[PDB]
Amino acid sequence: LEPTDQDLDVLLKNLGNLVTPMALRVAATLRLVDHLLAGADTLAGLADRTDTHPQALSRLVRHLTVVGVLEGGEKGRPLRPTRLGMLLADGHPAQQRAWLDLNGAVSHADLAFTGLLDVVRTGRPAYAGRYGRPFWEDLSADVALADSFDALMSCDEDLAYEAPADAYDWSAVRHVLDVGGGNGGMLAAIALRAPHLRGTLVELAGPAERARRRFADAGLADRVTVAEGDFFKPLPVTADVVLLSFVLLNWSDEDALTILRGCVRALEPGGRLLVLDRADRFFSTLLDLRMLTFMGGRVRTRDEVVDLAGSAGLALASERTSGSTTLPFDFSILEFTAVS
Ligand SMILES: Nc1ncnc2c1ncn2[C@@H]1O[C@H](CSCC[C@H](N)C(=O)O)[C@@H](O)[C@H]1O
Repeated sequence: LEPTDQDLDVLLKNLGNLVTPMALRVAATLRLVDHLLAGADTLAGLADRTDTHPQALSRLVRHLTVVGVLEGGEKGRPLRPTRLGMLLADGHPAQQRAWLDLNGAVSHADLAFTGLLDVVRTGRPAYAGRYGRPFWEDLSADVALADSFDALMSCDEDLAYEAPADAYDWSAVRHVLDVGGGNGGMLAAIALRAPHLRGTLVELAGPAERARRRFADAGLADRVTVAEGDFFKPLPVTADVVLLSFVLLNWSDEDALTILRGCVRALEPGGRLLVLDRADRFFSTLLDLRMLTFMGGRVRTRDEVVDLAGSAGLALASERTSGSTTLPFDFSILEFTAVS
């Protein structure tokens, strides 16, 4: 097979092109598109507004112009965003400015892709090697990263947990242990549907503080408590339901297995462990590699999660997938009992 001239062009400009995506990141971070729409239309205007090196900005703008993000500045026209480039305006619903924003979590973590060689060699995440602590520990301690990460997730939205909370009968459940519950979305939606239910959420310090507030706002502090803990350590209480809501997919087979054994150990006799989790080919492989490189996890099919659960000492007892309007993906509750 013989590479065409069009093949080499696509590899240089697109697939092998590391330079342009960093230019787009820098344009988002500097709010370049917003500053042009706000009246700026000369390189030195823009440089003035962004506290950047005029000459170096010119050179970044040159490149953004070639690649179709900006137009103008004919060297006499006014510098301006293209149709494409308006994706980096602040209010655009696709939020691409925030995705690419280097202050934000996703773009900041994307930089770790420079260590992808190591990630393919060892199967370990690159995030720590670049920033000094692993991804969730980093987010826990730095609120701007955690809130920028959350804002981009559809799970952050108001009614995001209503559907999964509706797909499961909570009426006889006494105590939910919500392992890695984040800011408490699922548990709050559970507690509201089941007034006698008690909850314990286990989190790092960052999300724990945000859950304390969600549970107070919701009139739930009396029966839903927040404990700072490490779900690699033994869990601080037992429960007739243990809940892992969008947690497993962040962890390697190895890690996800030590978490699950930790949950089984906390599971009261006869109790249930619930895992809530879950052109087109491109976006899943993109997410998959981010998941791998950011934190060492992966999107795991139903069967995979079931054998994984199997080696932690759990048998499947029911599955149930469904859609919501609000979630761009379908969700899925797997329900396990202890085999012993
Ligand atoms: N060692 C650890 N101990 C407790 N929580 C941890 C942890 N490592 C990561 N986490 C937490 O795991 C969560 C995963 S994402 C939030 C999941 C939440 N249950 C939801 O429904 O969306 C993060 O909030 C992160 O703080």
